[PDB]
Amino acid sequence: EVKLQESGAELVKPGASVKLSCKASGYTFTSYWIDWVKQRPGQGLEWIGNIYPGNSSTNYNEKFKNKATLTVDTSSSTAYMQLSSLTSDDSAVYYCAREDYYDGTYVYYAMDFWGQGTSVTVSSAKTTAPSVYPLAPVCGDTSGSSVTLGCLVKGYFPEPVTLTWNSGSLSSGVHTFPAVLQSDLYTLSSSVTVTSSTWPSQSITCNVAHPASSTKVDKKIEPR
Amino acid sequence: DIVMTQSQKFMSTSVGDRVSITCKASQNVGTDVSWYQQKPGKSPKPLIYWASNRFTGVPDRFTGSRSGTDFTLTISNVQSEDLADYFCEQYSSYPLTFGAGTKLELKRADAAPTVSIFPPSSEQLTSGGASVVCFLNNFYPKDINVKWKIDGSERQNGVLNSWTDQDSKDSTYSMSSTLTLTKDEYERHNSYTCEATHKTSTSPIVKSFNRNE
Amino acid sequence: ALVRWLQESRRSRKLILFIVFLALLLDNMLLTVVVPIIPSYLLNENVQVGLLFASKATVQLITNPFIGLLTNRIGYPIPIFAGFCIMFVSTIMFAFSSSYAFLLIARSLQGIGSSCSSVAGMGMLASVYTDDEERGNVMGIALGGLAMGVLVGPPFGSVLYEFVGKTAPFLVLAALVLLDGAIQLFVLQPSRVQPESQKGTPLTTLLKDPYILIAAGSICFANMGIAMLEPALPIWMMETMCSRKWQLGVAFLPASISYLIGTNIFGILAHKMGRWLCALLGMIIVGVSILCIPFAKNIYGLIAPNFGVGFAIGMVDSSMMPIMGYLVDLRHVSVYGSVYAIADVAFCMGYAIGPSAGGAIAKAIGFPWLMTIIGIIDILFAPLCFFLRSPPAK
Ligand SMILES: COc1cc2c(cc1OC)[C@H]1CC(=O)[C@@H](CC(C)C)CN1CC2
Repeated sequence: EVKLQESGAELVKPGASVKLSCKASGYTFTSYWIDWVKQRPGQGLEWIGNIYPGNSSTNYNEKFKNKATLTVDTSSSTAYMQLSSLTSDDSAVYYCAREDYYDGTYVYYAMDFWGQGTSVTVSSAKTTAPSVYPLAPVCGDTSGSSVTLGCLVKGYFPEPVTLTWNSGSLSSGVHTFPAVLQSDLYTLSSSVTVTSSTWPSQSITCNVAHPASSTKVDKKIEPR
Repeated sequence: DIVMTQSQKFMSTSVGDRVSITCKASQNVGTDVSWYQQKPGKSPKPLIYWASNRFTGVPDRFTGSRSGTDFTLTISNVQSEDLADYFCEQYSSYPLTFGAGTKLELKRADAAPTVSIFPPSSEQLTSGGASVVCFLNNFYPKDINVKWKIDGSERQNGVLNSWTDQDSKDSTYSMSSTLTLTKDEYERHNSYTCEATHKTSTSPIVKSFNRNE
Repeated sequence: ALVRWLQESRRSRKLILFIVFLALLLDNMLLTVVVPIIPSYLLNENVQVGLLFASKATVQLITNPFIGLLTNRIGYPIPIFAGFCIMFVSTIMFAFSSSYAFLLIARSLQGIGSSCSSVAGMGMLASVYTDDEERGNVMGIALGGLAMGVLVGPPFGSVLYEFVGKTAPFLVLAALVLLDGAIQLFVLQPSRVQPESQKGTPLTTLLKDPYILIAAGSICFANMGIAMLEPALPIWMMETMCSRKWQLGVAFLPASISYLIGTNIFGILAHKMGRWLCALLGMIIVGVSILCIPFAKNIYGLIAPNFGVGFAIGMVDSSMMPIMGYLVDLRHVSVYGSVYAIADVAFCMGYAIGPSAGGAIAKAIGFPWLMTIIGIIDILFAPLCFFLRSPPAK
């Protein structure tokens, strides 16, 4: 079966070059065009270029002539694209796709198989462990039969982080928001809603796990 | 460079309803437009090729049409599986142009945010910074405005906003707004307020707390 | 233009249209290139010439249904390639033929190849162009190739025959066929059998459709007037001397130019106003031109009618080639292999039965009273194209 395997994520410095790869397998590699597309978060897709692996004949978008150079490796059946002088605005998700011919001809009609994206990120911050803070409801102010709690994590640069409540057992009203970026450091927060007779009685702990740095902190929310 | 315009970036339809996504080219592209669909957390898959024809595995609901320079993708029985991003394509000229994208979302009865405000914890104060957090949960219409009042001064800087995608169980939304300050500035003011303006209430929903309460 | 521009580019489905245009152009350039060479080869001198118009058309008409059924189980590229593979052999046979029987054999082989190319090329321009307006435009452009071939054939053949020998008109025509074959190999894949996904309507169900019978009858009758005139012309009966080169070189310029102009204009003008209207007004013009033909004192009197009729014929074709695919889409299963075999049989029936039936009738009553009958038949058939304004659906 056709498959275009791609790297999960790439981290680059504000001055550097990155060589994205898209490994093609499941078909004769040297007979189909491979396209590269770029999708910034929250905007449209932008074509980058084509390469024909058999001839190594390429096409580029005029906007991307000086940035992305596509190349191929027939022996190992891989398609490379090198981005040079990476800065911000160059932190999109890059896709590698395969062009197909209409059955019985060489007329292109669609791009069948797209590889999974490669989330290129540009930032100079080093790896830092997050700081976990137990947000608790305001002192007094006993209103209603429902109480919402939360925990807030600030300062971790490497993107992945896993937040769980009561070691994943409590998922009645959890809400974990997407991590946001500020001053080259990330911030995330999460909240859980419970009954008025649960939190003052049964303890709730926010567990934060960071894969990049070996840190695992459990914070117990307490009344003010 | 032919510009493929997709007017609406967010479309809301209930299950079992007809929907239509429109794309408009600038130059004349003669049935050289393909419609792609990308499901949440997946790579895009082709739906329509040559602006009328349907891919091999696409169901019967999807139909593509052209009316000059205006192209349309129509879904007859919108199902729970047809909640994804849809974009155009063009290859008449060589610089390829894709549509901006249209995302399909479910529709439900309107709700009201459950605004809650959390003052900075002890550990933040010991470290040397203060964060005030405001959670606005369970409101359907995705448009909501949030304002922060530091003793009525309407602070603007240092505000971070995170928006959740539409919930799978409830089809409702959520938002988190964080205001960060130095330790000294937080100890200076007295009262803090997080207020929201939404389609379900003319009067803003306010949650306020006092520093020395 | 640039050799590199083809290498680094998406193939834009206009290469299929280019291939169809080129195949039609070469098939019709080989068809008419023998006109300046027939009088060198000589029953009556207009019966032998009648057997040269009919030998190819009869075999093409017989073969068309088989290709229509075959493209369903094999696909179009293999018959399209077979068209070239038979055209080349026909050209080689023509260049090395030393009698009349060999001329007839080469004509029949060329008819087989032409049927393959035409049925598998018209029916593929419809499978990739499923838009109504685009299909009309591309079929008008493709039918322009027929007129271009008829225009270019006789003069180029006559020039090469008078200047650089008798085998030259075909030894410089095999090279162009070779180039067309190379282009086809570049675009198509004639090495793989690609059966169609769905089985189309039987040939005995399309033929029961009134709206397909009308569209085929328009094309069949539009060509019935010019098919009975060309075999019976004064130019054939005389030798290739006494200023007969000029009459054989420029004989078919007016009809070809008119066909080219009409088809090119109305491929795009057949949708602004209905295709039914183009066919309706394209069948009264044929009637009037055929009626005016037998009032010609000399050969020059056939210059002006042969203009008008040609133009009219173009309109009809350029209006009723897309309508077959449109009707098979609207009322039947979308498989165009066997709905264009009907169109090709209708087109070629006139030339199949012209030089014989028209000759017998003209012997029975006379030529003016044959052209009058053909013209009245066309005018009377014209109103039946009103039934293509809004045909029902499934
Ligand atoms: C020597 O053999 C043939 C020679 C010629 C013809 C047919 C032959 O044999 C079948 C027909 C062919 C057409 O299709 C007509 C097209 C015009 C109306 C544009 C005209 N004419 C050209 C000469």
